[PDB]
Amino acid sequence: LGFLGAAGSTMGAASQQHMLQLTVWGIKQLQARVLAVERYLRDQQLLGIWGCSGKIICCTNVPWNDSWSNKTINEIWDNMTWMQWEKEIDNYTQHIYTLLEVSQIQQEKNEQELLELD
Amino acid sequence: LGFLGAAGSTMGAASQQHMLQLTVWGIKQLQARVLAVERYLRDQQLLGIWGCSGKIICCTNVPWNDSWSNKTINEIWDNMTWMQWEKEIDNYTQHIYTLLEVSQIQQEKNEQELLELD
Amino acid sequence: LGFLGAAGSTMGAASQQHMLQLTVWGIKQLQARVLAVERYLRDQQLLGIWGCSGKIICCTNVPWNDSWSNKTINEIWDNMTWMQWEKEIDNYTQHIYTLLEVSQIQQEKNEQELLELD
Amino acid sequence: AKKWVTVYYGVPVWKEATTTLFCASDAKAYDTEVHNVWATHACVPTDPNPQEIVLGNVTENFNMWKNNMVEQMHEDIISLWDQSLKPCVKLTPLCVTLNCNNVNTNNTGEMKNCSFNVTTSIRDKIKKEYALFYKLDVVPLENITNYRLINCNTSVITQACPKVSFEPIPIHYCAPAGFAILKCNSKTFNGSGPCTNVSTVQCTHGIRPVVSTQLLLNGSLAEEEIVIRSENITDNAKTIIVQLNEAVEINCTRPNNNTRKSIHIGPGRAFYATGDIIGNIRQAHCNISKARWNETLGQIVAKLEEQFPNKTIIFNHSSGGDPEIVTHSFNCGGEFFYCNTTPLFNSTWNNTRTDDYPTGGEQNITLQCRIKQIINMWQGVGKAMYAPPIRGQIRCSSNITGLLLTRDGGRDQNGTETFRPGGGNMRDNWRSELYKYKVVKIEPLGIAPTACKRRV
Amino acid sequence: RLINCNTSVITQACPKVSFEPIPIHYCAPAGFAILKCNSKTFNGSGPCTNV
Ligand SMILES: *[C@@H]1O[C@H](CO)[C@@H](O[C@@H]2O[C@H](CO)[C@@H](O[C@@H]3O[C@H](CO)[C@@H](O)[C@H](O)[C@@H]3O)[C@H](O)[C@H]2NC(C)=O)[C@H](O)[C@H]1NC(C)=O
Ligand SMILES: *[C@@H]1O[C@H](CO)[C@@H](O[C@@H]2O[C@H](CO)[C@@H](O[C@@H]3O[C@H](CO)[C@@H](O)[C@H](O)[C@@H]3O)[C@H](O)[C@H]2NC(C)=O)[C@H](O)[C@H]1NC(C)=O
Ligand SMILES: *[C@@H]1O[C@H](CO)[C@@H](O[C@@H]2O[C@H](CO)[C@@H](O)[C@H](O)[C@H]2NC(C)=O)[C@H](O)[C@H]1NC(C)=O
Ligand SMILES: *[C@@H]1O[C@H](CO)[C@@H](O[C@@H]2O[C@H](CO)[C@@H](O)[C@H](O)[C@H]2NC(C)=O)[C@H](O)[C@H]1NC(C)=O
Ligand SMILES: *[C@@H]1O[C@H](CO)[C@@H](O[C@@H]2O[C@H](CO)[C@@H](O)[C@H](O)[C@H]2NC(C)=O)[C@H](O)[C@H]1NC(C)=O
Ligand SMILES: *[C@@H]1O[C@H](CO)[C@@H](O[C@@H]2O[C@H](CO)[C@@H](O)[C@H](O)[C@H]2NC(C)=O)[C@H](O)[C@H]1NC(C)=O
Ligand SMILES: *[C@@H]1O[C@H](CO)[C@@H](O[C@@H]2O[C@H](CO)[C@@H](O)[C@H](O)[C@H]2NC(C)=O)[C@H](O)[C@H]1NC(C)=O
Ligand SMILES: *[C@@H]1O[C@H](CO)[C@@H](O[C@@H]2O[C@H](CO)[C@@H](O)[C@H](O)[C@H]2NC(C)=O)[C@H](O)[C@H]1NC(C)=O
Ligand SMILES: *[C@@H]1O[C@H](CO)[C@@H](O)[C@H](O)[C@H]1NC(C)=O
Ligand SMILES: *[C@@H]1O[C@H](CO)[C@@H](O)[C@H](O)[C@H]1NC(C)=O
Ligand SMILES: *[C@@H]1O[C@H](CO)[C@@H](O)[C@H](O)[C@H]1NC(C)=O
Ligand SMILES: *[C@@H]1O[C@H](CO)[C@@H](O)[C@H](O)[C@H]1NC(C)=O
Ligand SMILES: *[C@@H]1O[C@H](CO)[C@@H](O)[C@H](O)[C@H]1NC(C)=O
Ligand SMILES: *[C@@H]1O[C@H](CO)[C@@H](O)[C@H](O)[C@H]1NC(C)=O
Ligand SMILES: *[C@@H]1O[C@H](CO)[C@@H](O)[C@H](O)[C@H]1NC(C)=O
Ligand SMILES: *[C@@H]1O[C@H](CO)[C@@H](O)[C@H](O)[C@H]1NC(C)=O
Ligand SMILES: *[C@@H]1O[C@H](CO)[C@@H](O)[C@H](O)[C@H]1NC(C)=O
Ligand SMILES: *[C@@H]1O[C@H](CO)[C@@H](O)[C@H](O)[C@H]1NC(C)=O
Ligand SMILES: *[C@@H]1O[C@H](CO)[C@@H](O)[C@H](O)[C@H]1NC(C)=O
Ligand SMILES: *[C@@H]1O[C@H](CO)[C@@H](O)[C@H](O)[C@H]1NC(C)=O
Ligand SMILES: *[C@@H]1O[C@H](CO)[C@@H](O)[C@H](O)[C@H]1NC(C)=O
Ligand SMILES: *[C@@H]1O[C@H](CO)[C@@H](O)[C@H](O)[C@H]1NC(C)=O
Ligand SMILES: *[C@@H]1O[C@H](CO)[C@@H](O)[C@H](O)[C@H]1NC(C)=O
Ligand SMILES: *[C@@H]1O[C@H](CO)[C@@H](O)[C@H](O)[C@H]1NC(C)=O
Ligand SMILES: *[C@@H]1O[C@H](CO)[C@@H](O)[C@H](O)[C@H]1NC(C)=O
Ligand SMILES: *[C@@H]1O[C@H](CO)[C@@H](O)[C@H](O)[C@H]1NC(C)=O
Repeated sequence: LGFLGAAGSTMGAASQQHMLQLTVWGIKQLQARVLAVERYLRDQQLLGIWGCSGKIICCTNVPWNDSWSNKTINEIWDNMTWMQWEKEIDNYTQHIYTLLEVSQIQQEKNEQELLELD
Repeated sequence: LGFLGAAGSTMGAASQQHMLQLTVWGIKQLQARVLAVERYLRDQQLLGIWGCSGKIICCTNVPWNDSWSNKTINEIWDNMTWMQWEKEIDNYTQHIYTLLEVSQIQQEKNEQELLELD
Repeated sequence: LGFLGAAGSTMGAASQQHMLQLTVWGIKQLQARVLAVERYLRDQQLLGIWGCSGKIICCTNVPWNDSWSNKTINEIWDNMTWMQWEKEIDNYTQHIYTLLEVSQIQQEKNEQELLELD
Repeated sequence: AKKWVTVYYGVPVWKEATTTLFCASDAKAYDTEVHNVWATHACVPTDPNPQEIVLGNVTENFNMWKNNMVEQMHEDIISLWDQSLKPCVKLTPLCVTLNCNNVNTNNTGEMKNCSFNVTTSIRDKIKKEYALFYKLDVVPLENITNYRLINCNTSVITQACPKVSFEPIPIHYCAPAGFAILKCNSKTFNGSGPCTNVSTVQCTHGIRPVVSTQLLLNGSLAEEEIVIRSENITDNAKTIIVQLNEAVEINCTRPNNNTRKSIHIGPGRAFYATGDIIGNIRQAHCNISKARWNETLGQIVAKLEEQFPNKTIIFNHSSGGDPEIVTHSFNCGGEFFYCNTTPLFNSTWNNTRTDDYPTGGEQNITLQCRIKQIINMWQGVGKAMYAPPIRGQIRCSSNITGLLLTRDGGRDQNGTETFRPGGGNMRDNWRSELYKYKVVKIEPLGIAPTACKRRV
Repeated sequence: RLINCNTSVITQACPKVSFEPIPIHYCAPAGFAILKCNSKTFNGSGPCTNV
């Protein structure tokens, strides 16, 4: 569990083989394995459609709207400690996902094809 | 279900937390979850070996053989409505998969390595 | 099973729809499907964090330490037949994984961001 | 010039399939932690915004009786009826010899006062017990009338629990990810034809599992016309499903104030019999309206006279049989009613008019129901069920929306065709609601030629 | 008569079946985690500062 070690640091300072038996401890282990594989794949599925498939830091082409937040870059990268920043923009997040889905990939793939016919 | 909205348009115009109980509604839900995860991963596994891993429009290096179809580009991109085009080339599809597997990736990876030793 | 055909060659010469019933043959098939999907995803998860997400031949930026092996390139690419090479460096492998995880990706992503602010 | 292969993902192509569908109820129930029979613990909560994509110019082909959703639902209702009454009381020590006499009101006898020796909870002593129970639950064994219980030759018999409800709450059917359900939006669509207005859903209609014969009660309605479906309408062995456009309301009741005993047989197992009747002893009538059903029966025949366009058509009652086959049988509050429909299928229709209903009488056609305790619905050969008595009075107020018919023979008597209410299958109840759904399978990966190529 | 044979079905436990309380660890699946209080004097229903 390599995460969570910088859970209090600021945002910039963090820069076996057993036959399946249907008994009461077998059902729980099977449910745990299916939960783990689904919860991994939904995050990979979200990262795939944004062009950020195999990266951990991914820049985009979506400009930042000031209705989401009015703060400054060095104001939030030096004070805010990711739990608080996640509680701040929690209302605006789903909308931002849609802007990552269209305006950075749908306009990037099709136009790329228009360069390939030369 | 964001697909299927252009199912009649032409081809160019479309440019909770419950303990797992083994009762009669629990078995069906578990089977549905395993079906969903397998049916996602086989399509991602096919796209991975063609060099088209995180894209929705992917160009290749396989020339189009006229034994597959004799039609024109603007003849099929303006009239044909994907169900009909899928019924047309249904016999030739598996062979084409093999040409995507070898002649665009096996010849692309090895030769790329021959450029990296400089 | 397209692998294993060059299991004796040298290292350079290899250049249906059934309702889920919880009976004694149903439990085995369900366990087999969950084993297959997990064993695929752990290898894809290892390849993802090394920047080698959708490739089969992937070069890196980790220099080869001679404490791992002292042999020559054309000495091991012409004689050694992958089973033997895997038995040779089996003690040093986990450490090498860590050097692929940090010194080729953590130093590549962050520095890439330092080029994007221009 | 110089075409090249190109791969797309997210392409609207479907094929036909057969998969596993799962339940979906909603959170207008599920406030109390109770367990009825149609589980609804394990039903996923449905979405308050169900999406319907209207397709374009698609002309998908459907079938009303080559559907696999019906075969899944018929097995998901039999199986779910056996989770309950698996941890319940077997009535094997009740298969004994019964003495009796008759209750003081005959034909209203339909009750019997019975006495029997029982081996009690302590396996040395013999107790003697009394219970009232109905006729149609007995068989005469060989003067003193000395009989026994109906179904001890051939089945193991199981008392259902009280505090286990039977109320038919709706069931949605969902398909997993990578599948979809297609829906027909045509106004008057028969069985087995093409369509022109098709839509896609993830989740079907609110289907209610009403177990019923001879009539379809809390169902769904057509639009602007009554519609008749059949497989091959010229053949007589195929059943006919009639769907109405205006519902006909019906008001059953059972006036009695009967009580319940509690005979304790075996350790921790109580047997709930029927005690005494407080007050008068009456019938169990039902009262369908008369002027309201006359119009319905008269506009069924306007569509029936087109398929057989010379002959006069008449309606005749059913033929002999078990009382659970030839009568309208249904469930109401916990009892099982068995009313006969000879006052309904009675008449003769020459030219969409009749002489069989006078207008010189009164309205409110009556029906005589009857009660039965031992019920073996779905015709399992070795299983039955004992429904314990409800104390108080019972009322139904059902909402009739369609019916089942079958023809008789091909013998040329006259220009005369007899229809009889006789649809002999339980699947026919659930083809009436699943007629417009078909499960497909999404194939999102496409190959097409265009003029683009990779670079090195 | 015996103590409980008019209200319950009664079942003999087998010999060679042990009752000894061996310890149980509770593990959470991947994607979850368990937090832990390290305060020396901690009541119920409060905050912490050493987690
Ligand atoms: C339940 O078990 C009891 C056990 O006593 C049964 O009682 C039986 O009752 C009959 C009728 O009174 C007895 O018959 C006797 O016959 C002699 C000779 O004819 C006559 O002189 C007596 O006056 C009397 O009628 C019988 O002995 C008695 N006991 C047994 C063991 O049969 C009772 O009939 C059982 N009930 C049912 C429904 O099985
Ligand atoms: C078909 O079903 C109907 C019931 O809907 C049967 O009709 C019923 O016939 C009886 C006797 O013919 C009627 O009772 C009589 O009413 C008249 C006038 O009120 C009275 O003078 C008589 O003394 C007697 O009370 C009864 O009203 C009638 N039912 C209804 C609802 O009107 C009929 O017998 C069945 N069969 C055939 C072949 O029609
Ligand atoms: C059914 O028959 C039994 C015959 O024993 C009746 O039970 C007796 O009824 C009388 C009259 O009320 C009471 O004095 C007795 O105490 C009852 N019990 C016994 C063991 O004799 C019973 O009432 C009858 N039930 C009906 C509906 O007729
Ligand atoms: C349901 O109605 C359709 C009409 O939309 C019927 O389909 C036609 O049936 C006739 C006679 O069998 C054929 O000649 C036509 O080719 C069919 N198609 C069309 C487009 O007209 C269908 O037979 C009807 N089904 C039943 C059971 O009556
Ligand atoms: C049902 O309709 C009947 C009319 O046919 C109502 O009347 C009584 O029905 C019983 C049942 O046979 C007869 O014994 C009475 O003589 C009838 N009385 C009269 C005045 O006709 C009956 O009340 C209706 N029930 C309901 C609940 O509406
Ligand atoms: C409804 O069907 C029954 C038979 O199922 C018909 O009853 C027969 O009627 C004729 C006419 O008098 C008698 O000769 C027969 O003996 C009757 N029984 C049988 C078994 O055939 C009855 O007539 C039919 N109803 C109508 C209105 O025709
Ligand atoms: C269905 O109910 C009707 C009620 O009218 C029954 O018809 C009559 O029942 C009486 C009972 O005394 C018979 O004497 C008559 O012969 C019956 N017929 C006619 C035309 O009056 C009918 O028998 C019932 N059917 C069943 C199967 O119980
Ligand atoms: C456990 O101790 C904490 C002290 O850290 C108590 O928390 C405070 O309780 C008082 C009185 O109820 C409140 O006014 C404060 O708002 C609480 N919080 C803080 C941060 O001081 C807590 O009530 C104690 N719990 C029990 C069951 O005694
Ligand atoms: C947001 O920031 C601007 C300037 O930084 C400031 O004037 C304003 O008060 C802030 N708050 C809101 C709610 O706009
Ligand atoms: C977020 O949404 C909630 C609910 O509408 C609202 O009360 C709150 O003011 C919003 N903004 C923040 C910063 O929480
Ligand atoms: C295919 O196309 C060519 C020219 O476009 C035409 O001559 C030929 O008839 C077509 N059909 C077949 C089966 O070759
Ligand atoms: C595809 O294969 C089938 C089966 O061999 C054949 O009948 C058909 O002519 C082929 N071509 C097309 C265009 O369907
Ligand atoms: C196996 O050994 C033979 C001679 O022993 C050699 O010629 C051959 O190349 C080797 N490899 C394979 C794959 O046959
Ligand atoms: C490793 O290689 C070097 C030179 O290639 C050689 O001198 C040495 O003996 C080898 N073995 C070890 C164990 O160092
Ligand atoms: C690998 O580790 C084992 C166990 O410590 C050791 O015996 C062996 O010498 C090591 N080296 C090789 C080449 O196997
Ligand atoms: C359906 O057909 C009409 C007329 O042929 C056409 O205008 C329309 O674009 C088609 N597609 C849809 C989605 O309506
Ligand atoms: C049931 O058993 C009795 C005798 O116990 C017999 O007379 C009767 O005919 C049997 N019924 C059936 C349907 O076998
Ligand atoms: C198809 O059915 C939908 C269902 O609401 C309706 O909105 C639409 O108007 C129908 N289309 C036609 C052409 O009747
Ligand atoms: C329908 O039934 C009639 C009468 O038996 C028969 O002749 C015919 O073959 C059946 N099928 C069709 C498709 O009409
Ligand atoms: C039925 O009998 C019970 C006996 O306690 C009585 O309380 C109740 O009022 C009766 N109901 C009617 C409708 O008479
Ligand atoms: C009945 O059949 C005759 C032919 O035998 C025909 O002349 C007549 O039109 C038919 N009746 C109707 C209402 O079609
Ligand atoms: C049916 O109606 C006709 C009038 O269309 C009439 O002449 C005839 O007598 C009636 N009855 C029969 C049995 O045909
Ligand atoms: C039944 O309908 C016919 C046709 O409208 C009518 O003549 C007759 O009077 C109706 N019967 C009653 C009882 O209303
Ligand atoms: C009986 O007939 C009357 C007509 O006056 C109607 O209002 C009433 O609803 C009918 N009863 C039932 C139970 O339908
Ligand atoms: C069983 O017997 C004991 C003593 O006779 C009594 O306390 C208990 O209530 C009895 N149980 C039942 C269900 O009668
Ligand atoms: C918090 O608890 C850990 C538990 O080992 C301890 O090592 C650490 O010193 C504690 N921190 C403080 C500030 O008490």
